[PDB]
Amino acid sequence: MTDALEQSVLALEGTVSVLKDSVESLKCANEPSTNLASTMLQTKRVFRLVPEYDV
Amino acid sequence: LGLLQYAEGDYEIGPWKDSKEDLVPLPETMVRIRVDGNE
Repeated sequence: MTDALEQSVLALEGTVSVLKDSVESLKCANEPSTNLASTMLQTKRVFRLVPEYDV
Repeated sequence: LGLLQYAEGDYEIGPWKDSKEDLVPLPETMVRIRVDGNE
């Protein structure tokens, strides 16, 4: 009974802690790559090329 | 597609010309169509 609730609390605490660590790692990894993607890998396809043959 | 336009004889421009302006071969000329949704 009550011991089982304690086991549930402990397991859930473990899940919360590992998710905390995972989220921190994800943010730390993403932020530099986030900058990389955001600043100067952005492009715009203004045109598309077409042979004069079909026109 | 320009590879089909010019027969084998047209490639002989410059020094390769068979000496017993000439519209030297170029790839099929492209028109650039705007696609960004503006004019």
